[PDB]
Amino acid sequence: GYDRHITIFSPEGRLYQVEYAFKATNQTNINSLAVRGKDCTVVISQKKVPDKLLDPTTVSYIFCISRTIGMVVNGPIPDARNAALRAKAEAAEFRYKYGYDMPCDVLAKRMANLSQIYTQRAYMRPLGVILTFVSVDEELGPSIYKTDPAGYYVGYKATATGPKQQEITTNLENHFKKSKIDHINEESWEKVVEFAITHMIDALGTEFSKNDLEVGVATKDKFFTLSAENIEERLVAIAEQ
Amino acid sequence: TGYDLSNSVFSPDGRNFQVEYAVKAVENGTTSIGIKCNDGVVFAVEKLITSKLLVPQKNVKIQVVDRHIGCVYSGLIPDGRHLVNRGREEAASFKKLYKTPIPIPAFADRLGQYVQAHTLYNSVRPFGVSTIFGGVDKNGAHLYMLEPSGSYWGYKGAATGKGRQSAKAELEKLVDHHPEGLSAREAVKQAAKIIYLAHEDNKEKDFELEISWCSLSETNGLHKFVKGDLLQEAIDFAQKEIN
Amino acid sequence: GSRRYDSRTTIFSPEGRLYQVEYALESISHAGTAIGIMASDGIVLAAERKVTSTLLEQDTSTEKLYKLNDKIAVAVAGLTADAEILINTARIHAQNYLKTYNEDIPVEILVRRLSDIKQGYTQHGGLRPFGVSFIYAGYDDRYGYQLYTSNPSGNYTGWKAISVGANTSAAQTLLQMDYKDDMKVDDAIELALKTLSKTTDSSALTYDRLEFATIRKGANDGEVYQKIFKPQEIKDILVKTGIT
Amino acid sequence: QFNPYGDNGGTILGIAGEDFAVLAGDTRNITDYSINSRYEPKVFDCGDNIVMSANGFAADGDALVKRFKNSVKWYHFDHNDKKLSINSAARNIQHLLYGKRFFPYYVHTII
Amino acid sequence: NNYDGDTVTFSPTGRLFQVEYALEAIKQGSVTVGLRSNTHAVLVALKRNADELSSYQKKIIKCDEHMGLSLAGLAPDARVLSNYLRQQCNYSSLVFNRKLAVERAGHLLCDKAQKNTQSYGGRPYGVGLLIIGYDKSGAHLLEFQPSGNVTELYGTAIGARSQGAKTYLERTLDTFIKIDGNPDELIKAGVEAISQSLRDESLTVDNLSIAIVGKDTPFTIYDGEAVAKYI
Amino acid sequence: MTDRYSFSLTTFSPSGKLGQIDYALTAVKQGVTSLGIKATNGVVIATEKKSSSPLAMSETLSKVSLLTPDIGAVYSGMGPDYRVLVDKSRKVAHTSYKRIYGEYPPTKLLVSEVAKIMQEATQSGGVRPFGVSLLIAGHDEFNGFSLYQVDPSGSYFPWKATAIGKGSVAAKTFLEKRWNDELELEDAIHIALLTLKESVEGEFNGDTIELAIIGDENPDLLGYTGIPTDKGPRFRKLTSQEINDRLEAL
Amino acid sequence: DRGVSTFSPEGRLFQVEYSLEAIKLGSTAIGIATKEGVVLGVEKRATSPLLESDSIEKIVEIDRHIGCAMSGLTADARSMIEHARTAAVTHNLYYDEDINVESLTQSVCDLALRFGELMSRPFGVALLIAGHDADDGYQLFHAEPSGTFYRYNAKAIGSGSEGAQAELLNEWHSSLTLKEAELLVLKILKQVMEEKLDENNAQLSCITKQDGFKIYDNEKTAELIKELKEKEAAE
Amino acid sequence: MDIILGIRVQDSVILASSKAVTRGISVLKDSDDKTRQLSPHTLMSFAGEAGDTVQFAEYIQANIQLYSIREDYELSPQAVSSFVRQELAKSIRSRRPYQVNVLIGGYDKKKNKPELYQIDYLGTKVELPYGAHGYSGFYTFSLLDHHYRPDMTTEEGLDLLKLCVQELEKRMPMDFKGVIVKIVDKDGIRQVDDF
Amino acid sequence: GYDRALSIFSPDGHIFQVEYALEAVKRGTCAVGVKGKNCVVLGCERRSTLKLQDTRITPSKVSKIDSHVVLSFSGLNADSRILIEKARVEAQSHRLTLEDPVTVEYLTRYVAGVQQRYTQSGGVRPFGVSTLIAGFDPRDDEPKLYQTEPSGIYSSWSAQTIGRNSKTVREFLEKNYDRKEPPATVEECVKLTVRSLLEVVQTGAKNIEITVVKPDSDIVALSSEEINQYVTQIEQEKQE
Ligand SMILES: [Cl-]
Ligand SMILES: [Mg+2]
Repeated sequence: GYDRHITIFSPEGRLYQVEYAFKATNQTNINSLAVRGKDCTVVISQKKVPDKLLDPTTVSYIFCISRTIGMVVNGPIPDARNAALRAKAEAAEFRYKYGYDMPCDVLAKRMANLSQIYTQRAYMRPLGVILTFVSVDEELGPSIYKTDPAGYYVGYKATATGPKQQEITTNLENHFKKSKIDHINEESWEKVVEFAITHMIDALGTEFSKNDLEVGVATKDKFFTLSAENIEERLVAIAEQ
Repeated sequence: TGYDLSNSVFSPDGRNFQVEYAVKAVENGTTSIGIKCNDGVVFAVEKLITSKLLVPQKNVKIQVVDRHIGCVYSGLIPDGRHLVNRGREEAASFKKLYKTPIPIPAFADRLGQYVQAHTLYNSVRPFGVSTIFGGVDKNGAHLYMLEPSGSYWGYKGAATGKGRQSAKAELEKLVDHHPEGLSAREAVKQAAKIIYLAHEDNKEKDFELEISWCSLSETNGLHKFVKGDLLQEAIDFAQKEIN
Repeated sequence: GSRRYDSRTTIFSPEGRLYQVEYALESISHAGTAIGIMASDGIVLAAERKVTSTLLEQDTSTEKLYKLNDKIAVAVAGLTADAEILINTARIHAQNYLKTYNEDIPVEILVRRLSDIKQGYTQHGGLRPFGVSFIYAGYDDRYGYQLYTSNPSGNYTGWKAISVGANTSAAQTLLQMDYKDDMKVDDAIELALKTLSKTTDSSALTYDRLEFATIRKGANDGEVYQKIFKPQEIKDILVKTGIT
Repeated sequence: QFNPYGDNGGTILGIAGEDFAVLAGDTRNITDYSINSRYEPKVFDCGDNIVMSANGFAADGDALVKRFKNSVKWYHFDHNDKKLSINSAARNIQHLLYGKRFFPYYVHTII
Repeated sequence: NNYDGDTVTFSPTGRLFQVEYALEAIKQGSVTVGLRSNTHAVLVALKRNADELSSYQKKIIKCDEHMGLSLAGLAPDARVLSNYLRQQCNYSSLVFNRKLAVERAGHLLCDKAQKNTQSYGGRPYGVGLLIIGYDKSGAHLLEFQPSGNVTELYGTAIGARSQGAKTYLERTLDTFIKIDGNPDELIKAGVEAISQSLRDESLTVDNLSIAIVGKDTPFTIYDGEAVAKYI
Repeated sequence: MTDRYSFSLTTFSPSGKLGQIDYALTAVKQGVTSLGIKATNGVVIATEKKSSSPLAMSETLSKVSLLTPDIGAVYSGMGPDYRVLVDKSRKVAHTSYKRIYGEYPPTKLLVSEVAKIMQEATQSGGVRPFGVSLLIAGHDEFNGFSLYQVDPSGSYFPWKATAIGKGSVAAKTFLEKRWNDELELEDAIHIALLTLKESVEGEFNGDTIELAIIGDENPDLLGYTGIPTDKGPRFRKLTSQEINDRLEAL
Repeated sequence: DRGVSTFSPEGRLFQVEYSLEAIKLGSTAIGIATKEGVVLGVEKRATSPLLESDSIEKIVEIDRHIGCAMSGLTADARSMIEHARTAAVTHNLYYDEDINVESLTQSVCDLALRFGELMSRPFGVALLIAGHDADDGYQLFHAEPSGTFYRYNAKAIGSGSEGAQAELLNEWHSSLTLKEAELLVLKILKQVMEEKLDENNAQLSCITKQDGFKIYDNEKTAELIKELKEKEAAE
Repeated sequence: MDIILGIRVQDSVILASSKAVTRGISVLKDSDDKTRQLSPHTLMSFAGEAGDTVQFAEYIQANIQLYSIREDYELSPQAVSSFVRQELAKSIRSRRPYQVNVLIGGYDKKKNKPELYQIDYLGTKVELPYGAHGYSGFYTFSLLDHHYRPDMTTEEGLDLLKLCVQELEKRMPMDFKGVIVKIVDKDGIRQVDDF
Repeated sequence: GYDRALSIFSPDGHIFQVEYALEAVKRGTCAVGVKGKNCVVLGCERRSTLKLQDTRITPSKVSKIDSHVVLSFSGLNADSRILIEKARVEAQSHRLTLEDPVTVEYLTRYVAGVQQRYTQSGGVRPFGVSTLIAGFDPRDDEPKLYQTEPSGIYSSWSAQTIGRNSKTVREFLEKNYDRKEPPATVEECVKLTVRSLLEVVQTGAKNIEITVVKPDSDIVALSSEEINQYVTQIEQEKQE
C-alpha cells in the first residue's frame, strides 16, 4: 500500500499523507483562538513550557510576518518556522513587486497554493501545520484567514484551532448567536483581548497565569505580541469583574 | 505499515519515524552540555578515550563558527561537522551582506531551517546529531539546542547524549540555586562537574574533558577554548565533588 | 528514495512484451469503434461515439474525428485528452514540412513521425504510453488515397479497410467479407455504416451516436475535399442506406 | 581602457654543450623607466634536471612556470615517479601556451 | 534487514547499515600499521596477491612531499580519496604557498566521506586509510574510516587481524614514541608491530611495504630489495 | 535532493484502467453537487456553498470563478485543486491567446487549454491527477453560448445541461425532463434552483447557494465608458439578494 | 528492487560481484609474459558453423606497444578499447612519447566504477592488457569491472580460468622463451576448450619491443598447433 | 569563386560556373567545379566567401541525399530550393552567417519542366528563365533580355551561353579561366567537356 | 531526467532486460540472409493473419541504409525504425567527412554500438531488435553479410536467419549451404533463400519478401510473380 506513503489517490479518492499531516497539527497539544474587534484582530494561544531548563521567552508559536500581518501556528515548531520564513519572504517580495503591503487574505491564498502543490507533487511532503493569519486590512478591515495541509483556506468571523478546538468553536458560535453580529463590539483592543481570554477560560475550563498564555494583537498599520506583564495586566482586569 | 522505511513520510500518528530513528543515534553518542551564564555561555563535552593510542588534547570536538559562536554536538560526528560547515557559510554570507556578525537567534534559525529541510524529502537522511550552540551578540548571551527534526529553543542550560538525564537533573539544580545568575568562571567549573557526573552513564572507558566558553568580560565576547591552568582548575573542582 | 514507487513503464516482460503497451491496447479495446475504408475515388471514416447522453450537445462536438491538415484526417480510439496532445503535434509537424519544402506533407511521413513519438514513450523517459490508436485517412500526389493505423507501441501499418477500438475482431471479419478493390466511395460509406450497425454494443445505431467523414476528389477538377459530416447529414445518409 | 599586459623587461640566454646546458638571465625587473627590483630571479629549477625561464610579462611568466612545475608534480603522481624527459616537457609546455592561444602568455619561454 | 537498502535510511536503533557494510570491507582488507615518534611517522603495510603468478597489490600512496597514506579495503576508493588529498595539498601550495596541515587533511576527508552517507543514489567509501605526515606542528598519524570519523593517534592498525598489532602498539607506546632522530629503529618497531597480525604467512621481500616521513625526510616508499634490511 | 520522481504515478493496470484517474473521479463523486444549464440567450452555473464552520465567512470562499469577462467556471471535488486550476486557466487565457490575438479566447479553446493542463497531470512525472471536474460556461461571438464539462482525465464534452458531484445521477434525470431548446435564461435559472434544492439538505437561501450567469453584456460592470465596441462582461455573479427574490416565486 | 551502488553485508558491491559471474560465462583468454615478449591467446567460440570465425575480434590493438584480449560480455569492451586508444594517442600528443602500460591500464580501470544512479551498470567484461615500455619492460595486466588491476606473469580469464590458472602455476618460469610461451597458450587453450582446438576457433597474438603488437595469421597459428601436437607425442 | 550563370530553356536547365580559384595575387587553380549534385535531377552551383561555399553546398547535399534514402523518393526542385532558402534565411541572423549565393537548376519529373532558382546569401529566392550572381549579372541580364527566347533548344541555349561567356571574357577585369557547363534535363545531369 | 538503471546484472550474471529483448526478437517474423559468390539475398517472412493490407504503402521489411547497403530485422517494428534512421544519418555523415560511403562492417559496427549503448544507459530499455545488414563495400565485389543483436555483439555470416522458428531454418541452412561452393549465381542464391523460408513460412504467396543486392549499388526487390515462380519450381522438384 504505497498510496499511503506519497500524495497519490487511494481507491476511495483520498490522500492519506494529507490526512496524517492534519494529525501532526495537534502534536504540540496547544489550542489557539482568534477573534475580531471593531478596530482590531486578537489572536491568543496557550503557552506550555514543560522543561524548567527552557528559556520561556524563546518558546513561541506566534510570528510577526510583516508589519501588518501576524501568524499563529498549530503544529510542530520546525514546520511552523519553515512556513513563517516563507510567508515573510512572500510578503516582502509582494511589497517590492506590486508597491503595497500584502493583504492577509492574499498571503493566506499564496501559502494555501504552496500547500496544495505538496498534495499534488510527490517529492514534497505536506507541512504538518495549520496557519492562522490575522491583520487589520486597509480594504477589508479586521481579518482572520486560516490555511491547512490540504491547501484549503477561508476567512473567519472568529476561529479556533487545536485538540479542544470544537469546544472553543461552539462557545464562540453561541456568543455570535446571542450578540447577533460578526465581531466583538468593543472600542479598545485591551477589552477584545479580555474577551478572547475569558471565552477560552470558559470553553477549556482551565485558569491561566501570565506565563500560560501568548497573545498577538493586530491594529491598523501594526501587528504586535504582548509581553508577560501586558497579559498579567489583562488577567487582573478579568479577575476584578 | 512501512511508514518508517522512508524519510518525510507521515505515519498515521502524524510522526516522521525516520527523524525519531535519528534521535536514537543521538542518544547513543557521548554526553555534551551547554550552560548559560551572566554575560555569556559555556560548552563542555565528554570524549571517550577508546585507547591509550589516542593523542591527548588532539581530537577536538567543539567547533567555532565565525569568531563569536561555539558549537558542540552528540551523535554522528561527521553529521555535526557538515552542519557546522553550513553554519559557517550562513554566518559568512550574513556578515558579507549586513556587515555585523550574525546574531545568535538569527544563526539558530539558519541551522534550524537547514536541518528541517532534511526532513522534507526521501532523497536525504535526517541529521544524526543534537547540536548545542550559542554565543554573545549585541543583545547579550544566548544558548540554543537543535534536534534532528529541526526543533530548537533557547535554554538556560542544555544537555544531550547518553548521559543527558543525569546532566539535566544537575542543570536544573543550578537554575534553582542561582536565580540572580551564574558567573562565567563558575559555569566553567560547574560544566566540568556535570560532565564528570554524567560520565557515570558511560563509565567503561575513561574519558577526556574538553571545555570552551564565550563571555563579554572574560573572553571579550569571542569564543575561546579553556586550556592549561583554568582547565586543570576545573578538572580538580570536578574531581573533588565526585568524592 | 523514489525508486520504491517507480512502476517501470518502459520494460520487457519475461515473454518479451511491453506491459504498458499491452495494457494500453486493452484500454483501447473498450473505446468506441472507429472504421476506415479506402475506395478507388476516396476514403470513408466512420466512428461510434461512446454511450451518448440525450443532453449532450451533438452539433458543436468533436470526440472521434479530427482534421490534421486540408488533405489528412484521423479517427481516434482511446483517451481523447491523450489524442489531442498528439493531434496538435501532428498539426504542427505538417506545417513545419509545408514551411520547409513549400509542399503539403506526404501522408506516411506524418504518420511515421507521430508513430515515432509513441515509440519513444515505450523505450525511454519512464512515462506511461499514450492510450490512443489512430486511423489516418489522407491523400497525397505520390500514393493517392491512403489508410494507416498506429497504436501505443508506435507501430504503424497501411490498410484498404480497417477498424480500431471495440469489437475489431468482428468488424474486421465483416469488412474482409464484403470489401473489394474496385469499390466506390458511396459503396464504402454503406459498408462502414453496415459494419458499425452489426458490431455496435448499442440497441440501434442512430445519427446522434455517430461521427462521419469522407475524403473525396469530389471537388472541381484534380483537388481533394474533406467533408466532416454534420448531424443532419449523418441522419440523411443513415436513412438513404436503410438503417433507420 | 584596461590593458592586461605589461613589459617587465630583462633578457635570457640558453646554450647547450655536449654533456651540459646553461640557462642564464639577468636579475633586473622593470616597468617603463623605473627599476622594480635589482634581484628578482626568473630562471627556475623545475625538477627532473629541467631549468626554465619565461621572459616578458612577469605575471604571465610566473604563472606559466608555476603551471609547468605543477605539471611535473602531477606527471610523477600519474606515471609512477617517471622522469619527465626534456622533449616531453617541451611538448607539455606547447599545450600550456597554446591553451591560451586567444589570450596569450606574453612570454618567450626557454628550457 | 529492511533498513540496509541504501545509505539514506536509519535503522530503528539509529544505525546506518550501508556504512557498517562499508566498514566490513575494511576488515576483509589486508593489514596495515601506522605509528610515529616526535621526529618521524611510519606506515607499514602487508601487501596481498591474487596468487603466486600475480603481483602484490600496492597499499601505500604518496599525497605530497610531506604527506601520504596506506589503504585497506576497496583500492579504487582509496585512489579517489588519495587523488582528492593530492588536489587539496596542491591547492594549499599554489594559492597560499603553504603545506597542508595533516589535521586539515583529515577534516577534508571526513567531510568528503560524510556527503556520501546522507544522499540518495551514492554509496559510502569502502576503504579505511592511515594518513601520516610531517607539518609545522611535527609528526602526525591519522586513522580515516568511511563513516567519516577521523582520529589522530600515536599508533594504530587497520585490516584483517589488526587487533594483534594494535594491542602491541598499546603496550609499546612509551618505547616507540621516544625513537627520535632514528628512522631505522622506528621502522623496526612498525615491522615488529605488523608481525603480531601474521598467521601462517611471514614477511617476505615482495610482500612487505614500508613508508616514512619526518623532519628531514620527504615521504618515500620502500618496496622490493629496499625492505630486505627489515626482515 | 531534487525531484527524483521523474516517472509516471498514473499507469495502466492489466484490465486497462488508469487507476489514479478512476480514483480522482471517485473524489469528484464525494464532492458537493454543482450544475450547468444552457439557455437560448444565456448559460447558468450553480452550486451549494458547503460551509466548513458557521464562524467561517462563506462569501470569502468563491466556488464560482470568473476566468474571462465572458467565461465562468464551477467545480465538484477538491477545492484547492480547483483554485490553482482557475489561477492557471486565467493566466493561459492571456499568455497563449490574448497577448497574441488581442482578444479573449472562445470558450471551447480555453476549455481545451484547461483540459491540456489536467491531461499533463495524468502523464507527467511525479504528479497525481487533479481531483476535480469542472463545468465551464461561456460566450463568444462566432460560437455563441456554450457549456462544457472537464474531467480529471482531461476529457471534455459540450452539454445542453448537466450536473456533477454528489447527487449528479438524480440531478441529470431531473434536467432531462425540464430541458428544451426554447428555454429563456430566466427559465434556466428557475430550473437550476429547483434542481439544486433536491441535492441540498440544510438551509436553502442566497447565502448558502452560489450562482452565476453568462448572459447579456453588462456596461455598468465594465468600469469605464467611451469605447463603443467594449460593451462589458457577459459573466455576472448573482447576489445573495437576487437569489432570494427568485426563491419566493419558486 | 534495490540501489545499483549498494554494499552487501559482507562488504562487497552486489553489481560488481554479479558482473564477475558474467565474466565466468565468457570464452577463455590466456596471457603469458616473458622477457622476449608477451603472448595473448583466446578461444573464439563460434556459436554456429555458418558464422565466419575470422570476424570474431576478441584480441585488439590499443597502440603499437599495447595489446588487449577480452572475455565476458564482449560488446561492453568496445567503449573501453575506444577509451584506451584515445588515452594512448592523447598521451603521445601531450608528451611526445609512448604511454606506460600501467598508466594505460589505470586509465581504463577509472571507467570501471563510473556507474550508478555515468553509466547504469558495471562492465560485464574482463580485459588482459599486455604491453611493453622502456621503464618496466614486458607487462601483463588483468583489468576487472571492480576498478582493480593486478600485474601477472601469466593469467587466464573466462570459463576455463581456474583450471587453466592452476596449469599456468606449474608451467610458468622466469626463463620462458617466446616460442615456448606460444605453445603453452595453445596447450592450455586446447585443454580447457569444449570443441577441438584448431587455427579457426583459436587466435594467437603477441607484443614485442622490436615489431610491436601483432595478431598471428591462421597459417602461422596452424604451424604452431602442428608443432605442439608433435612435441607432446615425442615423449 | 565569382561567376555563376544559369539559363532555363524549353526542356533543360544549363548552369555555367567559372573554373578559377584565386587567393591574393595567385590563381591557385583553373579547373575548379563550383557545383554539387543534390539529387539525380537537381544541381546547385555556388559562389561567395572562401570555405563557406563548399561547406554549405556539401551540407545541403548531405541533407537532400538523406531525404532521398529515407523516403526512397526524389524531392522536387521547388522543394529543394525552399529548403535551401530556409537554411540561408536562418543563417543570416546567426552568429556567423553563410556568405554563399547559389543557383539551383533542376528538372521536375512530375511536371516535365525545367526550373531555375536564384537564391542569395540573405535567403532571397526567385524563379527565373535566366539568372546570375555577382558582377556577372550586370552584363548577362541585358544580353539575355535581348537574345533569350522561352522555346529554345538545349543547343540554342548553349550558343546563348557562349555569347555570355564571350562578353564576360571581353569586359570583366578578372581572368576567371573559362567555365564548366552542365545540363540538367529529363535524363539527369551531364557535363559538356568541350567549352 | 529519468535516470533509472533498467538494464542491470542479476545474481547468476545475466542482464534480464537484454535477454527479454531477445525474446521479443524470437517473437518477430522470420528473416534470413544468404550470400552467394557475387551477391547477397535477404529473405523475409510476412505473417498472413493480416489480410486487407495495403502492400504499396505498408513499411517494407528490408530497408536501404545507403544505395549499396540494406538492413532487414526481426523483433519490434517501432524499435527498428530508430536504428534504421540513425544508421542512415551515419551513412551520410560518413560520406561527408571521409568522402567515401560506409563499409558494411563499419555500418554494422555503428548500429551494434547504438544497441550496446542502450544496455548500459540509465532510463532506457534495450532495442527489442536483431538486424541482418548486407551489401558490398565501395569498389569491392566481395559479398558482405552481418548480424547484430540487442546486447550489441555483431559478427559476419556466410548465411544466417533470425526471428521466429529461426532455429528450424538455421538447421536447414547448416546442411544445405556449402562453404567451399556458395550459390554461384543470383538464381541459385534466391532459390536457397526461398527454400529455407518454405521450411517455416506456410504458403509461398504474399508471405515471402525477397531482396537481391549486387555490387556497385545494384539493389532490386522481387515482385509476387517472380517469387511465386521459385515457389512453384521448388514444390514440383520436392514431389519425388
Ligand atoms: Cl500562487
Ligand atoms: Mg537574389
